[PDB]
Amino acid sequence: GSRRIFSGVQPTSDSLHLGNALGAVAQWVGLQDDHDAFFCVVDLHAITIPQDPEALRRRTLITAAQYLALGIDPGRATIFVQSQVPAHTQLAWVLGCFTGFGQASRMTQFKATTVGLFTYPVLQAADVLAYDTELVPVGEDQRQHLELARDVAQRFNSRFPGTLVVPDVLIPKMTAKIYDLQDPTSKMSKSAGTDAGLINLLDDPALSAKKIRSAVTDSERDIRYDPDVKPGVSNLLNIQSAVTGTDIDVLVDGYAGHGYGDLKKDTAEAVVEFVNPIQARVDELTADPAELEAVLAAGAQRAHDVASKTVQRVYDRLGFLL
Amino acid sequence: GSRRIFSGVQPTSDSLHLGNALGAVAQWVGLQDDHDAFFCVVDLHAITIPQDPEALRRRTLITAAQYLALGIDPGRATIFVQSQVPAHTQLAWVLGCFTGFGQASRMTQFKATTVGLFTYPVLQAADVLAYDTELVPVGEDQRQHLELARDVAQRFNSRFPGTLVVPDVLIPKMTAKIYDLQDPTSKMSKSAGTDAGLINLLDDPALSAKKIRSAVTDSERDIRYDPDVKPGVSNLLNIQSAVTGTDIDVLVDGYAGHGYGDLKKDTAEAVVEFVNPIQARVDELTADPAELEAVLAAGAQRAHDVASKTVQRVYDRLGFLL
Ligand SMILES: Nc1ncnc2c1ncn2[C@@H]1O[C@H](COP(=O)(O)OP(=O)(O)OP(=O)(O)O)[C@@H](O)[C@H]1O
Ligand SMILES: Nc1ncnc2c1ncn2[C@@H]1O[C@H](COP(=O)(O)OP(=O)(O)OP(=O)(O)O)[C@@H](O)[C@H]1O
Ligand SMILES: CNC1=NC(=O)[C@H]([C@H](C)c2c[nH]c3cccc(Cl)c23)O1
Ligand SMILES: CNC1=NC(=O)[C@H]([C@H](C)c2c[nH]c3cccc(Cl)c23)O1
Ligand SMILES: [Mg+2]
Ligand SMILES: [Mg+2]
Repeated sequence: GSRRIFSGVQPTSDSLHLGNALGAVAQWVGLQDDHDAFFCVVDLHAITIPQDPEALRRRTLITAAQYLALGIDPGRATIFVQSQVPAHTQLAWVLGCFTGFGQASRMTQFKATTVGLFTYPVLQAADVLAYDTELVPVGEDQRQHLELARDVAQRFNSRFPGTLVVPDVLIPKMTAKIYDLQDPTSKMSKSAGTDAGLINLLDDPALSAKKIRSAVTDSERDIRYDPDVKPGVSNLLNIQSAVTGTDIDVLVDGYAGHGYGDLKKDTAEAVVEFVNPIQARVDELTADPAELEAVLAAGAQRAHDVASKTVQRVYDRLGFLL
Repeated sequence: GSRRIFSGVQPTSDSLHLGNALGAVAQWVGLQDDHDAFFCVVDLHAITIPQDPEALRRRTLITAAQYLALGIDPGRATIFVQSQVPAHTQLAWVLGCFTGFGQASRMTQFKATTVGLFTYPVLQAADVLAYDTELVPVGEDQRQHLELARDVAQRFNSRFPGTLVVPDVLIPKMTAKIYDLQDPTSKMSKSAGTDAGLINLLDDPALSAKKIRSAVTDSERDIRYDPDVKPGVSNLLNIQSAVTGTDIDVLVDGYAGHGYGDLKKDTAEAVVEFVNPIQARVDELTADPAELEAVLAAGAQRAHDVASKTVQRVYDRLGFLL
């Protein structure tokens, strides 16, 4: 329970992309050694959009496998599937009763729609608050969601002091947003349309290298870090720095006198070396699922033990008959 | 599982009124002998409005006690508290993903707001659909809610054939709407403002008799059944017929030559005889709670055994990892 953290990714495709891996999971890996961590595959969130059932099940497992292959350690952290812990939807109903309609209407994605698309930020708040979470490591695109979660927790604690932990949001600087390679002002997302700007962890590594070589850059022939003036170039530097461990300024210094072909070739090569061991791990975890299944089953038990107590505390404060 | 029915009442006050008792529970009592029945105290719904916790717990028990005192038979039916069965909120989240935003926006109460006030019709659909319910006995004010429930079930079964039972709505004719005694065009409701037009089951019987004697009537000095021309008079006849078992036309025939004082005096007396045995039963169930508690605990177990299987069927169809 020391420095408890919570985070999750939707099983909405066959592969995470660099945004997920560098903007979220890489932070998780650094945090798990000294933080008590719950890492969730949020399959309940996935069905806000129609999902093919066979694919949804398959992608749930492969999202968890990508956690292990990115270095999440089941001996140090808990990995579980959202839908296996009923407390999430129980708390979501309670929190929705403390969430203003206008609050939810102002959320960016909503602001065709279903109730699920309207209320998922409330389920997201429940996902975090159910585990007495102290810190939430996400990318920048989640900031507005977790401000709602903090507001609703404080509004609830107003009525019922000390019931819910109010979580701090932990959003990195450099990898807060990995951008699409074909449109470097737009964040890398699973729905860019064409995925030529999208780098998937489990895609054929030469296809990813090819996409990096075609990355949009500028006209200045000057490798320097300036995301607002030089989006493409700064993104590439961000990617290379993130997958290598080399600081951006050390890279920019080494790139003095170099052109953009050298920047793309080096980033392509670094990414290829990044994803090759990931793909080998995921392949084995898919071919031999017993290991992954035991991890998720232990995770669910642990998650349930924690989450159910939070729900019973909340229910007791509200005055429900227990 | 034969002719399975489901219905519920909110624990939002210290007493049901005649609307609840005649428009809903009286139908339940007639149905329970040859229908497999689940009767629910829907405490999750109550918190869409802020509730005092001590009161909420106390009113949950007293709503269940009023079920027993109105004749619900724990040997023939299941009585349970909504919040004790997690399946309700699990299915509510799924169904919300199949509910149009405009669908929910068109609901009468919504059409100040919270997400809970916006989404409670979806939780109501889950309440019913979780038990493979074939028939839902409600008053007229619930018709639009249960049309949503039927639509969402059919929309879900469209994707996933045969997963959910589509319930038939069972709404009585005469007691579909018991009207307020001071405003006979408005339905008896817990929030009329002044409760001089509201007849509570557990109020002092002489206070209720006094309210009936002050009931708004017309100017014609003619006792006949015509709800659109004679709202007050038709309501009184509806009430007397419902609490006595005497058909309306037999009563109207007996009232030939009589004035409205006779109608109010007879209805007051019939209601007093109705509520006196109810109050005696509820008093004992409040003073000695062991009986009620065992009923609700057995009910929760039974409800859970059924509802959890529905959720697992739904989850399997969606493609969740089980
Ligand atoms: N381009 C990105 N850069 C950095 N972090 C990202 C990026 N995209 C997503 N993330 C992070 O990944 C986590 C989970 O996001 P999610 O599962 O919604 O992935 P997504 O790529 O946004 O998928 P979708 O397009 O289906 O929403 C969040 O912490 C989010 O901030
Ligand atoms: N005036 C009425 N006449 C007939 N039936 C009624 C009346 N009011 C409520 N009912 C029935 O009672 C059941 C439960 O309703 P509910 O718990 O919402 O009571 P309510 O009186 O409407 O309380 P509230 O004012 O808090 O909504 C429903 O089946 C509803 O149709
Ligand atoms: C459509 N649903 C949806 N879109 C989002 O971006 C969020 C994310 C995926 C999320 C859910 N629960 C969490 C708990 C912690 C951190 C996060 Cl990032 C989440 O939910
Ligand atoms: C604010 N919430 C709310 N208002 C209503 O009128 C409905 C009712 C009380 C209800 C909930 N679940 C049910 C299952 C079956 C039948 C009924 Cl009547 C209900 O819910
Ligand atoms: Mg997203
Ligand atoms: Mg009502």
